[PDB]
Amino acid sequence: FNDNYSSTSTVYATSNEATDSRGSEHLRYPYLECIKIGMSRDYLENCVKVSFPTSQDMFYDAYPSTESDGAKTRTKEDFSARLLAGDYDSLQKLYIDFYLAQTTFDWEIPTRDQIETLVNYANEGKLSTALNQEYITGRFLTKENGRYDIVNVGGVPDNTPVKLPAIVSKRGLMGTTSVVNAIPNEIYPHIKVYEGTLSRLKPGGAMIAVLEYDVNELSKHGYTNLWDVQFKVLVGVPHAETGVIYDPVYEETVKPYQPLTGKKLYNVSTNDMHNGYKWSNTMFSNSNYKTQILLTKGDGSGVKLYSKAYSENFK
Amino acid sequence: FNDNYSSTSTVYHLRYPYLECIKIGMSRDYLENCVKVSFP
Amino acid sequence: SDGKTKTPVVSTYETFQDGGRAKTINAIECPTGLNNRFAAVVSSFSTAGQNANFSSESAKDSQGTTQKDGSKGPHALLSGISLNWTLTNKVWDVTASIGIESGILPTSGIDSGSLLRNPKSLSFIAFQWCEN
Amino acid sequence: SDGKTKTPVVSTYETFQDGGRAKTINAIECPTGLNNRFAAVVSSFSTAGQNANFSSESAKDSQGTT
Repeated sequence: FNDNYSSTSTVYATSNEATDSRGSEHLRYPYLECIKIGMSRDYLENCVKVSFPTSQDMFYDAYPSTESDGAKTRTKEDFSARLLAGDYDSLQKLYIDFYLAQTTFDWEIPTRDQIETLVNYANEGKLSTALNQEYITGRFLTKENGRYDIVNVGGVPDNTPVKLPAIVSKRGLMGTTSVVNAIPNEIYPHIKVYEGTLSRLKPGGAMIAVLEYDVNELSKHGYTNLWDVQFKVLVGVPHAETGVIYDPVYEETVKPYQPLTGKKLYNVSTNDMHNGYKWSNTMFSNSNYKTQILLTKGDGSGVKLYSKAYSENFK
Repeated sequence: FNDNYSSTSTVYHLRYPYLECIKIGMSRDYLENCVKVSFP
Repeated sequence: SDGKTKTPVVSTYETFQDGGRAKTINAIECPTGLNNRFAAVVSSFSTAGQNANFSSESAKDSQGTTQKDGSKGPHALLSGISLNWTLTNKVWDVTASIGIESGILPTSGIDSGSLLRNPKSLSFIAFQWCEN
Repeated sequence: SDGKTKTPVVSTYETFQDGGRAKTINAIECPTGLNNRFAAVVSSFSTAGQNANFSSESAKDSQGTT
């Protein structure tokens, strides 16, 4: 058997956990608890949008007690251990998929867009107390389309332990799309532009380039079918921290037609000819604008692979 | 195997508040107000 | 074979008789100067414990795992099988143990705790040969 | 046997040694014109992984899963 082998189990599966809970069942649930750990009544709408602090024993009231007949070993200690060990899958399967408390069902790891909201809510005192402090700075576990990432709030050192202070409602907690507080991990592939009388990024016409990607690092980021691709070009001021042009003044999708050695190559030809020239009429309307190229799967999925935000003539 | 061998295993009210609303006379046609207004 | 003298391996289809008692198989008579060898290998098995009859090569009867109340349930999940054999005075004494999920078997009996001891739900092939 | 020329099958009792390393067994020398064959079949096992000693034909030590 190879390393992709995986099996079902008795510890993170069903049939073990029974209809029981080590917490108190009452008629003021869960709002009494939300206020009791400091959530303001002005923002009680978030009581069902974000869980109790994973740092406190109350969070684990939802599960059958670890001593009762048939219960899984689930405690705030076992949670933190798996967290710092990097066993994020066991957290999803043992705890997250079976929280199901606070009358909310779509508990998930927060997205990058959701941590951004959590930082704003924490600073504005709209959360529980322990989380109003927690989401100010630190390294936080995020999850976008089944993929784990660590986002940084406040520029903390890279060796700060990963924090997952609370899980959030997948749809109930509204994310913020602007990148301000939670700074992500964008991937930049090593690529060569062949230039010469070929690649061209100068005002007055269409932008064309011909890059070249390496196969071994495409397979590391989930790109083994080297024709299941699509390209995006962005025009605007890139983000000062990550370098991506998240809200470009001009966005354009194009499809490639290339087919060499231990690497494979891909073209790119903007449609700036035989239509509005406006790519160059906006790319070169402001000296701080830059042009960036992004690679996705054919339907826009996959690990987003970014080129540098170039100046004129790929500088 | 000796007798110390052991393995994992697979094995070892609810009508609130809508029941109360009907009991003090709220009609089922307008039970949506049961959570909008408190008991008398 | 590689400087050692050997006899041809001969094969028998074996099951334990009900009652969970060890299986007695007679050792082959070895030529002068050679010693007995034995090996048991897994053919068919389930977690049925005593609720089975595998003595037919053509079909297998499996009635499920013994529950704590003595009734016959479904086949519990499996964790290990041990085949043990000892030669004592011209007789190979064969013992077996099937490891299944705990918390299903009764507290006492042939099938107890997490073990099906010398179960009928097992067919093994017995090979014998002689070597120096 | 059925048009194929064969040598008698010969047997050894084998278990893996510590380290999770593959087990090396030297191939028998085949006569001129024949090539080596091999087959491994299951005798005893548990889910202990490295926490076991099955090297005795008469008993099996199984200390559970890591």
